Amino acid sequence: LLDQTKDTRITHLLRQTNAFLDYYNVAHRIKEDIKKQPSILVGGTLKDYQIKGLQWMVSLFNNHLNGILADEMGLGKTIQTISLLTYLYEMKNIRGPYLVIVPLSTLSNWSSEFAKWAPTLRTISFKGSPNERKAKQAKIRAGEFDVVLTTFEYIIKERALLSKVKWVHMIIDEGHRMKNAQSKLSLTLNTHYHADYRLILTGTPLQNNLPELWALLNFVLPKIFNSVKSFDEWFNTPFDKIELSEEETLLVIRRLHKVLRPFLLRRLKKDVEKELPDKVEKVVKCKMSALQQIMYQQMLKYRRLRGFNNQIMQLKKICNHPFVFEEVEDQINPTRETNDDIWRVAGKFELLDRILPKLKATGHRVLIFFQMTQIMDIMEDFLRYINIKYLRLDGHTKSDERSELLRLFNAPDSEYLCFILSTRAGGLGLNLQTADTVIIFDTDWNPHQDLQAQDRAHRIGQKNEVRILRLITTNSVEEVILERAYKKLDIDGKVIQAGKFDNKSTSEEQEALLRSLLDAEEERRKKREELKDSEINEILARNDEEMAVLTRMDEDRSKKEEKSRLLEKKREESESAAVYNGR
Amino acid sequence: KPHRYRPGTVALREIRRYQKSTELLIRKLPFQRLVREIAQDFKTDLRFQSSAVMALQEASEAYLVGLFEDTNLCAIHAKRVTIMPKDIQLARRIRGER
Amino acid sequence: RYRPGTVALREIRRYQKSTELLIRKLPFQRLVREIAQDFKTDLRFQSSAVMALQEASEAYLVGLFEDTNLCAIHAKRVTIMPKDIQLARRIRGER
Amino acid sequence: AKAKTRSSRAGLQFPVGRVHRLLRKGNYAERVGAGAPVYLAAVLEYLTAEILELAGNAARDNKKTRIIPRHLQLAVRNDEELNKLLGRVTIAQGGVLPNIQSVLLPK
Amino acid sequence: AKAKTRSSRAGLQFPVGRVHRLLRKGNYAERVGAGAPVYLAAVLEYLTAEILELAGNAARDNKKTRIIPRHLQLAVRNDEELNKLLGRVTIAQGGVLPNIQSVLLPK
Amino acid sequence: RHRKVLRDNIQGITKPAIRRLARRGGVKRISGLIYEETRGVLKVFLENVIRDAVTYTEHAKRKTVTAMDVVYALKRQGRTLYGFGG
Amino acid sequence: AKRHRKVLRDNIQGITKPAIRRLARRGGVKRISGLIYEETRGVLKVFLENVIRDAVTYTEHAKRKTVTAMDVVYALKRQGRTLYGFG
Amino acid sequence: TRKESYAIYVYKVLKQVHPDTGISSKAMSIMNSFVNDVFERIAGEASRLAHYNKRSTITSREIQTAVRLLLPGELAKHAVSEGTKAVTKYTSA
Amino acid sequence: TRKESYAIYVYKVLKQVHPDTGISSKAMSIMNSFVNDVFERIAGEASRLAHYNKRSTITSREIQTAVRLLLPGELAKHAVSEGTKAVTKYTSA
DNA sequence: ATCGGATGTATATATCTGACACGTGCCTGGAGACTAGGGAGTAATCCCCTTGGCGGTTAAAACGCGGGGGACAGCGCGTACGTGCGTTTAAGCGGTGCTAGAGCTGTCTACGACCAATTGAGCGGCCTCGGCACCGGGATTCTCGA
DNA sequence: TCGAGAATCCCGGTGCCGAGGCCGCTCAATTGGTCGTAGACAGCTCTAGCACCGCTTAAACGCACGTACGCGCTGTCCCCCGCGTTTTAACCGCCAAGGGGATTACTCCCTAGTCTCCAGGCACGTGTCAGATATATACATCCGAT
Repeated sequence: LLDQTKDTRITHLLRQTNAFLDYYNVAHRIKEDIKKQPSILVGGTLKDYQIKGLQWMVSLFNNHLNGILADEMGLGKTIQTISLLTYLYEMKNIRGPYLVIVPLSTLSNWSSEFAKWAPTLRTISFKGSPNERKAKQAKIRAGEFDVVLTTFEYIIKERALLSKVKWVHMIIDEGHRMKNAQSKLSLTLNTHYHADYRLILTGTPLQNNLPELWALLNFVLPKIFNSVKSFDEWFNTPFDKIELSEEETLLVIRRLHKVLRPFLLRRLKKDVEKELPDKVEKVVKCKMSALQQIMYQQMLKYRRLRGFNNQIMQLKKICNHPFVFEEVEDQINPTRETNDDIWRVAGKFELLDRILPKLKATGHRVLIFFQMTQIMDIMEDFLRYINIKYLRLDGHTKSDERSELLRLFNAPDSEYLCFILSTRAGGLGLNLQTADTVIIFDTDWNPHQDLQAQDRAHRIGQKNEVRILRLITTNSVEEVILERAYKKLDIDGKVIQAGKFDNKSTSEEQEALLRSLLDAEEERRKKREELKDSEINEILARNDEEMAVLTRMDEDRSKKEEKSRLLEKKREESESAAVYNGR
Repeated sequence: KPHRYRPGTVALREIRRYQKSTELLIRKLPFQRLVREIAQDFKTDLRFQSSAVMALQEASEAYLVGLFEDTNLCAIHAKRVTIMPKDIQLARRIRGER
Repeated sequence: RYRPGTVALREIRRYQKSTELLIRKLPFQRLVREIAQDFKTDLRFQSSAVMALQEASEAYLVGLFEDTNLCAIHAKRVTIMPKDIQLARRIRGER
Repeated sequence: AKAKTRSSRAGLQFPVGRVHRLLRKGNYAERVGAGAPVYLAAVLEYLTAEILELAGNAARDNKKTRIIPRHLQLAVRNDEELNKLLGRVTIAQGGVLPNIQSVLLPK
Repeated sequence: AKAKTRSSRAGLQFPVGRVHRLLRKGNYAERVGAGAPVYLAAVLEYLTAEILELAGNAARDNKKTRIIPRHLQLAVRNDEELNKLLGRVTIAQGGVLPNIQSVLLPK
Repeated sequence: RHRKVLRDNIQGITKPAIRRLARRGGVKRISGLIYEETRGVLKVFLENVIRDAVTYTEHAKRKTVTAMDVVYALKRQGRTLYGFGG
Repeated sequence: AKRHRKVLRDNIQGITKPAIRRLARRGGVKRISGLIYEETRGVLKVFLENVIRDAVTYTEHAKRKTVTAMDVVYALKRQGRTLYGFG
Repeated sequence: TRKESYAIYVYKVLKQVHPDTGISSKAMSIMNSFVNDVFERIAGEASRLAHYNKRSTITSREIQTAVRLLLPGELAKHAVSEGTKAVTKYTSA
Repeated sequence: TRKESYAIYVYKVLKQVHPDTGISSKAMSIMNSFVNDVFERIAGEASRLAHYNKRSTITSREIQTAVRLLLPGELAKHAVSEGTKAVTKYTSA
């Protein structure tokens, strides 16, 4: 059936693609396959799957094919790229002027890799005020160079000057920022014109929404935007799932990745380098105060009675933590100083009262991630309220403050268990293994976020266990979204499960992915389906010692028994503070 | 020896500049945050097309320009080359805002 | 003889304390008609209407004084001077 | 049928009939909803009540059983709100509020 | 029958039809005499001619084939009559006429 | 048998009168030059009023100028008086 | 301390001393006394305070949460400040 | 020939305010001019609204809006209060 | 949905004045607002007259009167001249 | 601060006069009773733009800090100006006649309203390409110490 | 004062985008009927401006004259501008759904509108007290003199 439509597109529209100068047969036709590492390769050696996918892309562009790479971080995609380019100058002898573009964050280290590898051939970078620019602008206007490296800023700016010159190959990095259609990169390339070849990268490919595949892929070939509008029909319907997108798109869509097997490489560190010790994964529940519920119920009304722009405002603030507008506390406590009821108000707090102490008693270092970093504000002083050793960082902490603080908490002896973060902003790329423990107050709100929140710790070199620790309160929207993007947690592993056979490029993969898949959904509908911290005490053992001594933390809070758990009423501020929340 | 122009020479040279130039001279945001901040006080939570706000920034900036030039006259008529609040509140006092 | 200006004040009390139009009827009129000559000749004027004009005028002046008064005050001079007037009108924009 | 005036039915002193009539002749909208004339008429009545009370008080200041325009000028110019309202209009036989600039007062 | 536009029949650029229409909707009088709309439309046309000519000249001052509001502000504020007319209204993107008080000029 | 072109009732406007005015206006002591200036302004003001009230009677096509046309003219400039109707 | 941010910049500080200065300059005051800045703010305030209300007023009867450039246009007009360029 | 005014009404209002007080004719006249003035402003404004929101009719509502425009502070407050309340009581019948 | 304006007319007038000159959009907008302004004033005034002299209709005559009001000096002179003359020529047919 | 006065200003005692308030009569103008109608209501979709944090970039705000000159007050003369005081015209009055001109009224007639049928000017959208922004190199001029 | 310092401009060559020019297609302009009528108008009745004289006293005028406010120069000192320095936040590219505003569609409750008629109110008289106004006086506010 529709596989034959696929085939037609394959042969003919491929012919048109190569004019623009399965697929697997016809896409791989042009034969250059080299398992060597090239000559000038210096200062380290591949993990030679790197040779394999290397060679794969080699054939791509020898097949006259651009590419898109899904590879996991820590595999030195950097090198792979580099050595590739070196090869182009090198055995290909092409010496083509090649554009490389990265986020400003890492460009330092990328330069560093030119150092460790190919000072043998030039680079050109850009940053640092007009002067350096106009200088090296003369350099490229001089035309002499080997590599030209930059970030997106001066792409925007000098892009006219850049576009002046013709181009052979063109590299694009963190290419999932191409995620968005009108993110100016693409169209500014239309004006900027183009290089005969191109490449896109991603650490993690993105939402199964999949314009994700489109903007990228369409941008790889004209065939891909027109055909992938016919696949605007197809993928508009890409997901009666068992009647369409489950039983069938095994065939249809999992064979659309079988379509994309010539078009993609992905790899798995813990399959190859396989140094991940473990991560042990949990989510739990909490109560929310009568304010945070009963009033929040009345403040559901107040969501419609600001109290407005509900989701991020109402739902997430209140359903997270209190006095976001502070009349809560102040009206209640004018002294505004830390006190009892800060632990009481949102169950996450009193929880922290029930866990963080044991963390200390178990001495295990914690990194956490947040949104609207203001919540973490409470955290500081909440911690102060016991006076606990901690650090904090947010998206607003400055660059070298960041690098510094990294080193600081990274002190092997650092008295800080708690170094607390903003998810995407503070996180960026990092590996901090001086912390053995991870905790989460918030949704994924797309997975890759808290996937970073996973990949800070147990990325290569953290061999201690990993408790993945989530707070979703009973009868809350974080439940809702939780299983929304957590659907995506079965959705990512699903079409991206197709990515998970195509990674290795072999079908036996997808054959494990059969019940990986269907078993996953089994779990998903086990969700068709209130915690006393006793049980938690019994789940927190990374050894049985932890059990004993923490149960004796409960000797302590046992015999000295600690007030009500939640804020539960007061009642004058019910009506009055209700109407002041009724705005 | 350093190069410093006689006092006020700068000021004049600007006045040439500004009179010779069109655009709104007040930063967009602060003006806005102010505006919304004000509108809070009547009925909350009101979307504002950028255009409308632009208009307000017109009416304001122009309005000021007037108020200066007059208050300028006032101080002149006091034989003082620098304005002082009494001069303002005088000027508004004549336009009757007071 | 009373000290200078004492008279002036005592009047200002008087006038503020009293209603009526302070400008002689006729001269005002002869002026008015004299003016209207210049547009279309020969126009009967009910006394009433003219009365109105004398209102609008006299009041109008009273305003213009009090302001010009302020102006000179702000110049720290207790006696008005033409520059002060033309200043005041200049602010009301008549100029 | 038994007729009676709406103003009576509003218990108010302004003939909403007359008012409404004026409205239509006024070419304001091609049509008139029956609430407007009432509402307005009342408004007027309130206003008049205000100004009257204030002035008449001012008459009592001299204890003059009858009110004169002088009174009107005085009361109106005294109030902040009204004098704000009427500042662009003159009262006939106005006079001006007792007013003195400090600097001109002797020691 | 052969129709043609009155504005053509006036040899003028403003659609007296449209004008008249606006008039009636404007609730001005219950009725409209046919001379008014013509007469007015012409008036407008004259006005526009004035302001345009003056401004466009001011553009030629910098020899700018296109007219910008700055020009408008300049020309209008320059003329006595117009600036008298429009003094109560601001032009967008106005700027202000080159203006200096004598006393502030150096020797 | 009378049309008599009048002469300088502006000069007819008496110094003492203007004085009285400023007195009600509150001014205490007065410069000489003021008289001429004030007279002139008073004039031009009048001109702007009369021209329009006339204009009314013009279109009214009548020999006489009501208090009304005065009033309409005044408001029509933005100055309003009460008590005379309208 | 930190978590309590209640200590913060008042606005109308958002109107910048240099800006105000610049406008006085385009209007042509050459030497400026300091205090004017202060007072200047106050004046501007009243302005908005009168206008925006009335502007909202029309959006008031609009029964539509948004205030477009109209209510500006009009309300200004109802001050006799009527403006051009926007329609 | 008659020429209608509000005078008698004004008078009765005084009888509802300072019932013992007299009024000169001229005063009465002033009151009349005052009233019809205010009336002018109001009708104008309401009319304006009707035009802008493009309705063919004027109700109490528009009126109220205009009132909120013109009469500041206590005027708005007490006033609009009274207009509304009168509308109510009357419209009961 | 269309929103009508005078723009094209303005443009053609320029072609009858400085036919070689361009115009920015924003300028054009200003012109529009200007026009409908003036129009407002005029219509208001004429309407006023119709009210005072108590006629149920507006002709050119009232218009002219109002024109003589607003536009001083050369404006009145040349202008009213043009209005009249246009009325003439057209009204020939 | 008195010495004392001399005058500003409200009180005491009639009363006179004028508009103001009470009684009138009819009238047209507001109220009711009834039908009628699009103008708004009410709601349907559609969809463009609206509110939450982040990475990086610059230009401008913040601020420091001379000296220079402008407020700024002080003060010593003067001349125009406040004033009273005896001169001095004229408005104001009021009263008398004067009519032209306001003001009101029957009439009809051309003219506007209205509509129906007709349509091509104006509008919405779609290229594009010369005016224009910019520039930076270089050409001059304004400033302030000699 | 010339000088060179700093400023500004000038221009030739510099991408770029709204001004404009093009082209379908409607609805709003126009035609030609009609009818109702408002205003022209032409005729009239009587008020209110308007001229003129006698008369009155106020009020304006000239001035005679002190003097007190304006004006000009000096020394002060204080804070503003200029400029350099160093910070920080507008400012723009982004992530991340909800909604309100826009539009159009189909139903009555409201309105105007007609006619009838009964009174509420206005024009219009007429008694009658408010108070304006004139005499007769005493402490309250200036003004030398102590």
